[PDB]
Amino acid sequence: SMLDDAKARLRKYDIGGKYSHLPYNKYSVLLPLVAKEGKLHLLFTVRSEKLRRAPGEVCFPGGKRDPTDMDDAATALREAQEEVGLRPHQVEVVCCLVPCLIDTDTLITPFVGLIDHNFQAQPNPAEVKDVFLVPLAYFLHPQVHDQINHIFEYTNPEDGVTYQIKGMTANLAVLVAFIILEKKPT
Ligand SMILES: O=C(Cc1ccc(F)cc1F)Nc1cccnc1
Ligand SMILES: O=C(Cc1ccc(F)cc1F)Nc1cccnc1
Repeated sequence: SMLDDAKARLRKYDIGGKYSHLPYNKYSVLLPLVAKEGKLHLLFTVRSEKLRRAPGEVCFPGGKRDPTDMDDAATALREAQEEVGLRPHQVEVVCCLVPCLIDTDTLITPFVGLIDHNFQAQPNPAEVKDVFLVPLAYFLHPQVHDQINHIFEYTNPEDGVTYQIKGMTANLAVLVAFIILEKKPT
């Protein structure tokens, strides 16, 4: 099946807890996969304009590890719940992808999660201005704009709204699309 095939592909790239004890400032993100209309999608947030870091930017749910978290996956799930109302029973964490090093002292660990089909996002407006889906296949043929760094522009056909996706968030989206969609019979 589509979902069994996606999880099987993802597991091959799982680094697990290999880098998780290193003494960094630690953040986790959840890359949330949603199956709709017979295709996989990624769920993104638009950060509230109120926030200190990166107001109004597109990013995956996530945040800084805190002492309550049993592990890095728990960080991702806790933050996703706070930001978009995703409950732990509504997500199956499939793997941990390559972590992202930033600022010399920070490690961001991405987890891919399969999201229940009955989840409906409840954006927490103190943190999130918007939540939207992009089909995973978009990231194989994105609409690229150079600002010199590459920015993806995605227009939602349901409403005509255009979102800009860039940086780590864009990079991770492409990685997940490659992992799941490469080398597939039609
Ligand atoms: O903050 C994140 C994830 C993240 C992205 C880059 C980063 F460097 C660290 C991180 F935790 N996600 C979020 C937070 C608040 C509202 N909507 C999304
Ligand atoms: O789908 C959306 C936003 C949206 C809803 C209708 C629409 F017409 C356009 C849109 F961008 N959000 C979401 C939330 C939870 C799970 N899966 C998708």
